[PDB]
Amino acid sequence: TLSSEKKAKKVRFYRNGDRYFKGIVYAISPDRFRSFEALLADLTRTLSDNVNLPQGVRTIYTIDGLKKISSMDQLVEGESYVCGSIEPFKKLEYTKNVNPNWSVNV
Repeated sequence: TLSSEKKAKKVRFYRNGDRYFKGIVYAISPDRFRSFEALLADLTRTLSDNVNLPQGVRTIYTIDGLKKISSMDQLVEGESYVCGSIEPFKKLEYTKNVNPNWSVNV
């Protein structure tokens, strides 16, 4: 630590079309991910594999699939988002049975 996790914005990212992966928590702050393109690049590093988002993360959706994120301030503390690549948004119950404590005790 150089800064507290309690002061960082924690959000959870899922993979479009992937029902079984239950997401990854990212801490976003003035010292962490300072740019949108650094966030997308890291999401590719962590989430993109040979069968999941293989071309790379291109899009971040709200959990309903109805909005594509364009700025970091649209990411809301404790909310969940879905990373997409080439296939359109797939509506799954991504957050089902995922306990919210990842956003509380950090």
